[PDB]
Amino acid sequence: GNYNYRYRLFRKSNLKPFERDISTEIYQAGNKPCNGVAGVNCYFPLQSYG
Amino acid sequence: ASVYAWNRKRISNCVADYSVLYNFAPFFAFKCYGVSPTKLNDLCFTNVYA
Repeated sequence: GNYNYRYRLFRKSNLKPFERDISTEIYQAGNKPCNGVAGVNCYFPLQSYG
Repeated sequence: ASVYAWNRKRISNCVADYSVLYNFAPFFAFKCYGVSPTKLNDLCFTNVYA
């Protein structure tokens, strides 16, 4: 598994044409989330292809 | 029921709210394939088996 290429799986809304963002914050969990931890819906935004 | 005797059921014809889950438990294992958990409550389905 070549764990070098990733891709944003979660975000908030759609993006405008040719709009690039790199932020890798921890996605929300409805309530105040589990910043930097796991839980109900604590989903890292990036996912590797492998 | 046991592993080799899972309790199949059908649940249709109902106004389904997928947010009663989060009040249950720490939800050790919760991952969805083919559909994001955040945008589930809006999307619609033919027949949902559990």
